[PDB]
Amino acid sequence: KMAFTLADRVTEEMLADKAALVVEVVEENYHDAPIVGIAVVNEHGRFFLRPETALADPQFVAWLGDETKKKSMFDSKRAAVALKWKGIELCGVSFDLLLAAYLLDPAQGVDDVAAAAKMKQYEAVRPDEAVYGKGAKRAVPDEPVLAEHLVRKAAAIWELERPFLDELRRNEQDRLLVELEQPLSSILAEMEFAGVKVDTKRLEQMGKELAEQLGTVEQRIYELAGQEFNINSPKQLGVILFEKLQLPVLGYSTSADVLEKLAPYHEIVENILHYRQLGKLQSTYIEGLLKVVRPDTKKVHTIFNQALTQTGRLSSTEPNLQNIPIRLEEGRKIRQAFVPSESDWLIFAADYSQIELRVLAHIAEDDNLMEAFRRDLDIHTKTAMDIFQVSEDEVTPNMRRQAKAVNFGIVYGISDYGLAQNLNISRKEAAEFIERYFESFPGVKRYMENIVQEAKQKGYVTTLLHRRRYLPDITSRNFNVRSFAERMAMNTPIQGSAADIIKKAMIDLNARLKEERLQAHLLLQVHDELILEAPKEEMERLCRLVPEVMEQAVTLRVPLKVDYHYGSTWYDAK
DNA sequence: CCTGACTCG
DNA sequence: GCGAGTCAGG
Ligand SMILES: OC[C@H]1O[C@@](CO)(O[C@H]2O[C@H](CO)[C@@H](O)[C@H](O)[C@H]2O)[C@@H](O)[C@@H]1O
Ligand SMILES: OC[C@H]1O[C@@](CO)(O[C@H]2O[C@H](CO)[C@@H](O)[C@H](O)[C@H]2O)[C@@H](O)[C@@H]1O
Repeated sequence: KMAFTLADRVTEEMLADKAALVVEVVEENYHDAPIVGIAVVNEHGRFFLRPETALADPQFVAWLGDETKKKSMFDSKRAAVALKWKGIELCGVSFDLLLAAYLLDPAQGVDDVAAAAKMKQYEAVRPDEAVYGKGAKRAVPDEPVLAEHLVRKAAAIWELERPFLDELRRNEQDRLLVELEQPLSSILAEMEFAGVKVDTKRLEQMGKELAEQLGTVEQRIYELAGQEFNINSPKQLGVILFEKLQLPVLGYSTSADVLEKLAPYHEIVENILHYRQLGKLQSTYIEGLLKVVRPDTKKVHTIFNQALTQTGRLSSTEPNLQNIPIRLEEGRKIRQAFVPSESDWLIFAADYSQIELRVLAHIAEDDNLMEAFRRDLDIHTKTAMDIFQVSEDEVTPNMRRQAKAVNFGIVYGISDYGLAQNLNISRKEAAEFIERYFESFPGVKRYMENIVQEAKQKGYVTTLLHRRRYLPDITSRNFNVRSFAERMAMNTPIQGSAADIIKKAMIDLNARLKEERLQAHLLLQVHDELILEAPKEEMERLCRLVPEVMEQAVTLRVPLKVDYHYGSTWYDAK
């Protein structure tokens, strides 16, 4: 066993200006959740404190908020938010092991202290899952077992800080941790805690009108099929489409891509696609959303997973506010349900225009692509002009659409198969497009070749701010497995650098909002855009400040461009 | 608990 | 084709 003092009261030696701190929140969703225990490890020793006793002690609380008292933790955002819900401010977190491990190797999927420690051959700590269990069996163990687990985690963090910081320094990722990710952690904490206001009453009205339409398309489907069946059963649907109605096969696959091609054969296909759209808005964006709105404040408090994506992007859960409908008008209406939290306040949204491609232009130093952006040209029309060799005047809607698709392919790691599949054309033709694209953008071609070669030589690829991704399959003798890694080598520096940029913009924006003492604050981040809320009196100032700060986040060989809109609801901010 | 469907940048 | 999360079904 590990030695530790199971304290009954807080003592001075527990308030050293340097310590590994553990403020345990077992619940997955930490919003307004319980803190089941506390552990502190420092010069003087290892201690376990009960929350009701420590969070009531004015000295402990002052220590938690004393920024000069440095704390090392694992997932400090979790503790900070749980503490915000109790009116307690956590300050001075100088090292976060979860974020440190995430920068060192995102593929490891480090989600507990045990996994992080395993990276440095340290195993004197148990995986949280072995302690709390999971699912319907998850539970907080008795004090003895709980206290030892928390102390062991604190002791691990205490021991591992140095080794993790040393490696970060070698990787040139020390500043990435201390100046980007950790400060961002605190900003993400304020955003989650603030939450976003939902107009539940109008959301239930939409759910009512939706319920009526689904009933219509539903019965219309049973008619065209001359039989009732579970439309949501990919298995039952396959029977009705490929057996009863003899539709062509191009069990059974009824993916959206398949049905779009079957549409011309039978009227039922169109209806099944619409029914699926509406059915998705109903189950997820109506019923599912309402399930997570706080009844008392009518707010939803998302949780941004800051150490999950392989590219450095953020992810969002319970609910996922990074995938709210907008493409099809019927689903876009859902956004009229996200409103400001105060009367006379408005929603302000600012987004980078073509940041991936601008980053690509920068990194590849392609003359044509850099010139195009310097002229702030419509990138897809320009790409169409170059690959089809025609004047702007001769670009047809269909040419542009296809040049647009090629730009995606180039960004996601261009491949004969991938483009051909996306445009519903032959590979020989796709290779034809790609071929032409590289003729017009030789710089982009050189980069794709060089980055793949660099991935093979170094073993990984990096982003603008030194985030990295290891690509061991880049040397596989299996074509498919190797090709996956190659695309990643091409795409990660693009998607990854775009992530670094917007993360820094969030940090710069917040320092500016505070300098100006503006009431405006961040609500969400959707990969290449920032959503804020502020009194209407601050709109004119934000119109100049937000774009400015986002455009000046970093300096590239091409300018960064930001569009913005504001309105009464998220929907109107367009 | 795992597909196969949908949603987003 | 790159990166994500949620839900009804089986
Ligand atoms: O607190 C977020 C942080 O925790 C991890 C690991 O514990 O994920 C946990 O919390 C998420 C938000 O509720 C869940 O989606 C996830 O299933 C749960 O393990 C990290 O991945 C994350 O950075
Ligand atoms: O009780 C409803 C009953 O309807 C079936 C078809 O007869 O399913 C329809 O309605 C469901 C919603 O209640 C949808 O999920 C399903 O997609 C639609 O076909 C039966 O499965 C169900 O028992």
